[PDB]
Amino acid sequence: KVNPPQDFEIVDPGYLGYLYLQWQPPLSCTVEYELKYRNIGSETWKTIITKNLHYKDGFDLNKGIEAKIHTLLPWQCTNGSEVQSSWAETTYWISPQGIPETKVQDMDCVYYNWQYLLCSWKPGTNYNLFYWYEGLDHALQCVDYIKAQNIGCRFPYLEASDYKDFYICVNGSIRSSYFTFQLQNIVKPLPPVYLTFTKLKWSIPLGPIPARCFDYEIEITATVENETYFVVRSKVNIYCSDDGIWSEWSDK
Amino acid sequence: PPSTALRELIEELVNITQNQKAPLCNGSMVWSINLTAGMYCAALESLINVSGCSAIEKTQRMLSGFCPHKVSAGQFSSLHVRDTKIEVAQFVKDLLLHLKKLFREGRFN
Ligand SMILES: *[C@@H]1O[C@H](CO)[C@@H](O)[C@H](O)[C@H]1NC(C)=O
Ligand SMILES: [Ca+2]
Repeated sequence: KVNPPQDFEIVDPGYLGYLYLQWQPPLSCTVEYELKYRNIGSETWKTIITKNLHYKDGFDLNKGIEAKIHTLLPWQCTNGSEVQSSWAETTYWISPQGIPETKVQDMDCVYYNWQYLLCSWKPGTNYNLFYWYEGLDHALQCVDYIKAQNIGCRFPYLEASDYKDFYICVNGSIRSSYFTFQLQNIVKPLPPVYLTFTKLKWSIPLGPIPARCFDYEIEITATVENETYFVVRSKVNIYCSDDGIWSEWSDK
Repeated sequence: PPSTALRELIEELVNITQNQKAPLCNGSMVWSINLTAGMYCAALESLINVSGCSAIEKTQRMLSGFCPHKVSAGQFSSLHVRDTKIEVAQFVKDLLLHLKKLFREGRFN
């Protein structure tokens, strides 16, 4: 037999959804820990086995988190069968303040031309937006808001921000809203430019976006990944992102 | 072209990641890799251990050509970070994602 890990705890560094789970070795080769966890409301458990005394991941802070772990002994240790300990359990869940529906609504974001992030929402006193992603020492607040009270945010330059979880919390003073997504998936590019006839051509809009990352749509409707074969529209393709917004159409 | 290798590997990972009705590779666990330089090999050194899963046959074949050297199960040169295993279906989502990143960054090997 073996005992479960000690001090099983979920820690919030305050990164707006990025959480640590921690534990100390149990009492009494190499030792393993099987950690399961999930957001309460999910029917499936995220699973992992580690020799470390901690694990980290992004969670829905709108919801509660529950986790279970159990020491795991390899049969080399035993020199017999595989011994395992009982589940240790912990939970963590943001003390909800204010009455929900005091939580802001219609939250919408776009990463215009993979360059400038905009976030917008309707209310239900004033609102604040914070964000974070790995790299950042701590969660930052928006500077250039969009007033009308704050109902928007226009982000600074987000260096090294794509292809990793992006966290947002909308405080108030009441119920905070939490949002997570990855920038590459939320890009509305600029319409293609310099359309010419010669099979007809056109070229890449002005942006940081490479050409390989583009899918073109053409309503003269049709879809293509080359730039040849009138009006054309664009969108980031699935070699660069998972989802995407179509650019506006070009001129005839 | 030069990106063709990457292009088609990504397609594959996208396939077995939308086309996994039941848990991918019977929910088998594999060593997680540090997703950075010399990781094509780390990725193969990891998955190579999943024997009996055909759903990942292609993927592994494709990987072998990205990796200068041949890789055998139980062999860990490139895989230095070997202190955590994750389910295969997460491994490929994580891998898949990192690939898309390299593609966007125009990095093809
Ligand atoms: C709201 O959340 C931000 C980001 O987590 C935090 O820094 C701040 O302490 C909170 N502010 C209020 C007014 O609750
Ligand atoms: Ca995650």
